[PDB]
Amino acid sequence: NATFGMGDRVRKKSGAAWQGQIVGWYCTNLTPEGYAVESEAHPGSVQIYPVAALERIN
Amino acid sequence: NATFGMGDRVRKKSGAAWQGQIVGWYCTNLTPEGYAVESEAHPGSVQIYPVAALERIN
Amino acid sequence: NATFGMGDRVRKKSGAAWQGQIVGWYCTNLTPEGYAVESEAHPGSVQIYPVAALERIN
Amino acid sequence: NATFGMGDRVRKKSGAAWQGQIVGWYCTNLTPEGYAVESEAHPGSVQIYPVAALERIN
Ligand SMILES: NC(=O)c1ccc[n+]([C@@H]2O[C@H](COP(=O)([O-])OP(=O)(O)OC[C@H]3O[C@@H](n4cnc5c(N)ncnc54)[C@H](OP(=O)(O)O)[C@@H]3O)[C@@H](O)[C@H]2O)c1
Ligand SMILES: NC(=O)c1ccc[n+]([C@@H]2O[C@H](COP(=O)([O-])OP(=O)(O)OC[C@H]3O[C@@H](n4cnc5c(N)ncnc54)[C@H](OP(=O)(O)O)[C@@H]3O)[C@@H](O)[C@H]2O)c1
Ligand SMILES: NC(=O)c1ccc[n+]([C@@H]2O[C@H](COP(=O)([O-])OP(=O)(O)OC[C@H]3O[C@@H](n4cnc5c(N)ncnc54)[C@H](OP(=O)(O)O)[C@@H]3O)[C@@H](O)[C@H]2O)c1
Ligand SMILES: NC(=O)c1ccc[n+]([C@@H]2O[C@H](COP(=O)([O-])OP(=O)(O)OC[C@H]3O[C@@H](n4cnc5c(N)ncnc54)[C@H](OP(=O)(O)O)[C@@H]3O)[C@@H](O)[C@H]2O)c1
Repeated sequence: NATFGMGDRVRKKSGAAWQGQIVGWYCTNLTPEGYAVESEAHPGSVQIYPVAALERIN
Repeated sequence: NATFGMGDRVRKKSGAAWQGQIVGWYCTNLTPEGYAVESEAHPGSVQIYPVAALERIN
Repeated sequence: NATFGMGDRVRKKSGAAWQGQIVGWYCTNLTPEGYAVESEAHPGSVQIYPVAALERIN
Repeated sequence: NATFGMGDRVRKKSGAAWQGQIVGWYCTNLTPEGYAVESEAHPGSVQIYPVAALERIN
């Protein structure tokens, strides 16, 4: 049922920028489908976002 | 092979405090076993930490 | 011109919760008036938010 | 008494990478001299670090 899979390249659609690979997943009531995304510009740094904030790119 | 499972109650072992439930997982080279943890004090806010930073509590 | 000062007790108005003291300030084009807020529940952990996301409480 | 000033270009010295401009400052007991740093690769996204984690670059 997941929109993205591990290793998909994604970016934030709007506001603060972020772009890199899906490295993980999380689930809360506020964010029932969320992803961890490792920056492709800053190796090692990871941010987490709701699926609606992200879009996949090639 | 995972140290924690969804819904385990964990806290940060040292430095900045954080305590709540495991809600997710992530994997990078720097942090090959990491977890997302939703605060039990601040619903909705989630932080992510390496497994070595966390310990399970009852 | 600042809405809050160091040591004000604030909380997030909506979405993910956060509550504690103002401990700092930041300025970007996206967020020209932002604050660092140390949780009163999780000492040491700090999050940063735009002024519009926060409200002062006693 | 501050190590960096607004607009200094800094990077994380080790572990997860981060590089961009100083955009802010924070103070806690754990981190009595901390900085907010806006990524030069991902405009708008800001992370916060203790002074010991950062070094200035030209
Ligand atoms: N995503 C991560 O994992 C992560 C980790 C470390 C740092 N950060 C930092 O967080 C920032 C993300 O910036 P952004 O543009 O996505 O969001 P932002 O402008 O920093 O807004 C922060 C959050 O505050 C709330 N908010 C913002 N404006 C609001 C308003 N007018 N009214 C009510 N609430 C408002 C929303 O919080 P709610 O979500 O509570 O609605 C929003 O997600 C970056 O600087 C980033 O590096 C993110
Ligand atoms: N974990 C999250 O998801 C998350 C999200 C938003 C905000 N935060 C904020 O981050 C903070 C976590 O504080 P903390 O006590 O865990 O860490 P901290 O004292 O803020 O240190 C931050 C990071 O900088 C590096 N660092 C710190 N001291 C260093 C030193 N002497 N030399 C070299 N590097 C050093 C380490 O980075 P490296 O990891 O690169 O080694 C450390 O993990 C809290 O204020 C928290 O709310 C965390
Ligand atoms: N604030 C910090 O310093 C910090 C540090 C570490 C971790 N975090 C974590 O970030 C979370 C904050 O949650 P929250 O409720 O404030 O925000 P959220 O629901 O996690 O949303 C994250 C950000 O993604 C964007 N977004 C969310 N929904 C969107 C949508 N439908 N369309 C387009 N963009 C959308 C906004 O980003 P933009 O801001 O780019 O618009 C929003 O600020 C907590 O889990 C928190 O612990 C925050
Ligand atoms: N800095 C921010 O503003 C911010 C915002 C959002 C997301 N993040 C995310 O946080 C990450 C930073 O990674 P990093 O390499 O600096 O740190 P990290 O490897 O993610 O470690 C996280 C924190 O947990 C503690 N820790 C890590 N290893 C430990 C160990 N072996 N024993 C005890 N505690 C340990 C330290 O926390 P203590 O600090 O409590 O000692 C460390 O600062 C990135 O993925 C980044 O994008 C940071």
